[PDB]
Amino acid sequence: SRIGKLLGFEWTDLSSWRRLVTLLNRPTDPASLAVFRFLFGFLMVLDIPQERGLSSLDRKYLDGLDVCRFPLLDALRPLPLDWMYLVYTIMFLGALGMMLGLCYRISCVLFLLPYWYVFLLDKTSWNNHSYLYGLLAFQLTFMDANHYWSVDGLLNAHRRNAHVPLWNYAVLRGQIFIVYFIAGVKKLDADWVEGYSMEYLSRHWLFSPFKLLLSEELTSLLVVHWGGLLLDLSAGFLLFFDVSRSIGLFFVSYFHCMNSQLFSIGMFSYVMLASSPLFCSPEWPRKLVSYCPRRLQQLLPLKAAPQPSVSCVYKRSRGKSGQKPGLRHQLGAAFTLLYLLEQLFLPYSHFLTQGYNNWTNGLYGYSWDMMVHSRSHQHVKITYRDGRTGELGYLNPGVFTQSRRWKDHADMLKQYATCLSRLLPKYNVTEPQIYFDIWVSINDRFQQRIFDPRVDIVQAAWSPFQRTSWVQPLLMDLSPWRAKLQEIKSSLDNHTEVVFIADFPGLHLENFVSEDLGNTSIQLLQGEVTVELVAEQKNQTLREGEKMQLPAGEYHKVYTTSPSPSCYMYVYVNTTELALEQDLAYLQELKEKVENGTPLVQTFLRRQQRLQEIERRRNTPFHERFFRFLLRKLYVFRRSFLMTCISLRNLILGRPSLEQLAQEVTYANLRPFE
Amino acid sequence: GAAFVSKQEGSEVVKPDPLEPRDELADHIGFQEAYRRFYGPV
Ligand SMILES: CCCCCCCC/C=C/CCCCCCCC(=O)OC[C@H](COP(=O)(O)OCCN)OC(=O)CCCCCCC/C=C/CCCCCCCC
Ligand SMILES: CCCCCCCC/C=C\CCCCCCCC(=O)OC[C@H](COP(=O)(O)OCCN)OC(=O)CCCCCCC/C=C/CCCCCCCC
Ligand SMILES: CCCCCCCC/C=C\CCCCCCCC(=O)OC[C@H](COP(=O)(O)OCCN)OC(=O)CCCCCCC/C=C/CCCCCCCC
Ligand SMILES: CC(C)CCC[C@@H](C)[C@H]1CC[C@H]2[C@@H]3CC=C4C[C@@H](OC(=O)CCC(=O)O)CC[C@]4(C)[C@H]3CC[C@]12C
Ligand SMILES: C/C(=C\Cc1c(C)c(O)c2ccccc2c1O)CCC[C@H](C)CCC[C@H](C)CCCC(C)C
Ligand SMILES: *[C@@H]1O[C@H](CO)[C@@H](O[C@@H]2O[C@H](CO)[C@@H](O)[C@H](O)[C@H]2NC(C)=O)[C@H](O)[C@H]1NC(C)=O
Ligand SMILES: *[C@@H]1O[C@H](CO)[C@@H](O[C@@H]2O[C@H](CO)[C@@H](O)[C@H](O)[C@H]2NC(C)=O)[C@H](O)[C@H]1NC(C)=O
Ligand SMILES: CC(C)CCC[C@@H](C)[C@H]1CC[C@H]2[C@@H]3CC=C4C[C@@H](O)CC[C@]4(C)[C@H]3CC[C@]12C
Ligand SMILES: *[C@@H]1O[C@H](CO)[C@@H](O)[C@H](O)[C@H]1NC(C)=O
Repeated sequence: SRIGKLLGFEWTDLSSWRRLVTLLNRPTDPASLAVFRFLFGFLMVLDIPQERGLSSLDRKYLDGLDVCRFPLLDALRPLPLDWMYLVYTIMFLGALGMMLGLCYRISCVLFLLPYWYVFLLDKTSWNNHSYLYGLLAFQLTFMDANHYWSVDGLLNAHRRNAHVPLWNYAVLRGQIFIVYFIAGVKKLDADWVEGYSMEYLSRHWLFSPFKLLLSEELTSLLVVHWGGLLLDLSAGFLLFFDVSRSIGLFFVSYFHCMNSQLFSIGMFSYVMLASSPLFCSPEWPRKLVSYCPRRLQQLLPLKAAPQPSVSCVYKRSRGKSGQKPGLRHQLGAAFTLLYLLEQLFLPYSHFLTQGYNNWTNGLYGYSWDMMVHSRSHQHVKITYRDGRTGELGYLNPGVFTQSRRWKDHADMLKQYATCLSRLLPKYNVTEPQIYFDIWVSINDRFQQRIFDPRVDIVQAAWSPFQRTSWVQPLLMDLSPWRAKLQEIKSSLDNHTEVVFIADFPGLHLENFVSEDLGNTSIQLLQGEVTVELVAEQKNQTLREGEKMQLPAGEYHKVYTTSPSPSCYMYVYVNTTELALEQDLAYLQELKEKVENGTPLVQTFLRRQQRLQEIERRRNTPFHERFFRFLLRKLYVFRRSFLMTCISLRNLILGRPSLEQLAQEVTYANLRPFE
Repeated sequence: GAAFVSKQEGSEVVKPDPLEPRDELADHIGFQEAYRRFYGPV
């Protein structure tokens, strides 16, 4: 029975439905589950005011604002601001009750429902760790996590030290393993393997030990990319098995400690650190409190044999032959199996919902594809056509939006176009006809259009289960040009800049050259283009390898005339900044000479003086920065509390008057210690 | 007015992003009038 010690069960336990049900309901020590519940509740309590947006609620959900939102379902609408504050208060109470283990099930539901409502209210705030928090809350709703280290055991001692079914830990370990393994499998992509996704990360000072034995490129490739992929692929296997648990624990601890400093991901790293000890023995906290000195062993609750509970069945050779599996046991086993199957299927179900498939598959947030893709937006142009007269107009990019994520998805763009068609009549525009022109680059690559600029999106057809016709395909046959592009970029001076563009056949690009760029030129790399000067009405054709100078403060047009996509580049240098810098440098030397013998210099020298005060900060001990950090956190907490109190009093009693509200809001922004 | 640009300013082409990391909310259009209508002269 080497298998029996390797995986904790036998092959005969998975031969029949009854045997599987009996195995998956075996009693277990609930100490580790209780500690994880406590930590997750505490982290969620601390995370609600910061990342969920309680401290910016009065800015986000102002009652009379003109704004376009992006919900998953258009029938879902937000509530008035006071009711939003009430929703956040209920969520906070649920999180606190989950942390303390008081009224566990009701508190779990009270946290779960408003949290998921708020999550579904806005697609542009979806990411992987918020989705993970929702999944964890849903999982913990059905578990017996209040059998230890809780206040439901200090009020009724029958739920004290009572066992739990086996699948409680199995589902959580499966979730963690799924996250790790699917993240690793998603990192089996050509951009990650070749080292394009995170190429500036290795320059951080935290990587300095590794640069003693390796160059910068080797540190970027071997450590950040290949090492991360190997850790993702092996973390679950290392944590599961007993022989390699300590080594894997050290690796994951280092990984999450480094990630907590390299990025700004909220509380994800601490959640992962707290979830790692779920792979140890279910009685490890008992051993931990046993290993403490005996002087600290008389105040903690007495350590006794855990009492039986009805949530788990007991099978013994002597203590009764067995019991028939009740409805609860079969329900739990079915929940475990179906939930794990659904969690495996969902990140790979993009072949059914084709209306959310852009260059990248599906909506972002539930596929564990973290940090694999990076985007750069060069230009966004929105133009409308008046349906009553026919004038052409141009909108500011994102007038009524509160985010920028709409530039990458067709569903969000359709929602935004509908918003604009509804809202523009209030600004003297009749039956608008709206077109979009968006240029994006992904993991370097030439800039190109993502949507068709000749399609009126208001009447464009979109469906959740159909491939979108107006989405442009990604030009993945020009990827091997990236090394040459990097060579060209590095082969320049420190005053000249370059922009690379690839254009589909049949489309043109109208560009206005600013008056500050007197020395600008275009050079063709592939295909063939025809360049037009609008003022002189002159057409000139460029062949591969030849360049052209362009006038400043004028319009010009670039037509792609080849049957295949053509690539060119823009080279320019900002002339005004050149003169500004070369006169400021002369003035500084003149000042030095006058010593030895202008508002612009004033502003520049002030900015560098405060940057040298930042250098002093570098010399200043870290305790000052820690004090500033604590003060900022205290400010945001106090402001959120006071705003919630004001809104709740308005709900319960009524709005007093404008002046009293003004005084209360003025007090709420007091900046306690600055 | 504040929702419209010129053709010159819209055509200026020459003027990275990860979606896992998580604030000019007060620079919305018409924000101040609504804020004073809801909260008074703050
Ligand atoms: C053999 C079937 C899969 C079981 C795990 C195989 C281990 C090999 C590599 C996987 C690494 C970790 C997998 C994810 C963790 C979930 C499984 C788990 O926790 O099982 C442990 C636990 C024993 O734990 P302890 O007694 O503490 O022993 C620990 C050993 N020191 O074992 C069980 O609870 C038995 C679980 C039976 C299988 C149920 C879980 C797996 C479900 C499969 C997911 C897909 C859904 C349905 C699949 C349909 C087709 C089969
Ligand atoms: C006067 C107050 C009245 C009440 C007093 C009670 C509160 C005081 C005591 C508790 C201290 C924590 C509350 C205040 C902390 C404020 C700081 C804070 O949360 O900041 C978030 C900060 C991140 O900062 P950002 O702003 O993202 O970084 C800057 C870039 N934007 O997050 C943190 O530092 C998290 C700190 C909490 C960690 C505690 C949990 C760690 C758990 C990991 C343990 C690992 C193993 C556990 C094993 C058991 C597992 C079952
Ligand atoms: C329902 C809560 C689930 C929470 C999501 C967490 C991650 C789940 C992964 C899926 C993410 C997105 C796929 C969802 C498919 C269904 C989407 C849907 O019905 O609504 C889309 C669309 C709205 O389009 P917008 O772009 O807002 O409008 C554009 C014009 N302004 O809605 C409609 O077209 C009307 C209704 C469509 C058909 C209704 C559904 C009938 C078929 C049921 C299957 C669909 C859902 C299955 C759920 C999968 C389980 C997770
Ligand atoms: C004499 C007059 C000026 C009264 C002003 C007192 C304020 C400074 C008090 C009133 C409300 C207090 C807040 C009420 C609630 C909390 C929640 C509390 O939440 C926790 O995170 C504690 C539990 C945990 O650690 O998880 C942290 C302190 C804080 C922000 C308090 C900080 C201090 C505040 C703002
Ligand atoms: C950019 C990176 C990961 C993206 C990511 C993040 C941020 C997570 O939070 C994840 C959490 C769970 C699952 C997947 C996650 C994920 O995919 C790692 C790249 C940088 C990293 C710090 C390098 C690690 C060094 C390697 C592991 C070897 C060093 C070992 C020494 C002790 C010798
Ligand atoms: C416009 O800018 C380009 C690029 O900055 C200039 O071309 C450089 O000219 C110098 C000669 O002084 C050469 O040493 C560089 O190798 C050239 N670089 C490139 C990329 O060609 C060009 O001279 C500038 N034009 C004017 C009128 O100043
Ligand atoms: C310069 O050449 C381009 C094409 O390379 C011309 O653009 C075409 O103009 C006609 C007339 O309006 C349109 O029907 C076509 O759709 C345009 N594009 C193409 C690809 O043919 C442009 O008119 C020329 N300019 C001058 C002054 O002759
Ligand atoms: C009415 C308001 C307040 C609450 C609405 C709650 C509903 C919509 C919430 C509660 C629990 C949520 C579910 C929790 C877990 C999962 C599993 C995941 O893999 C897909 C989403 C899915 C299936 C969620 C969909 C939305 C859900 C069903
Ligand atoms: C060139 O620099 C000036 C200030 O030095 C700046 O105002 C201008 O916007 C720059 N040119 C471009 C095209 O951004």
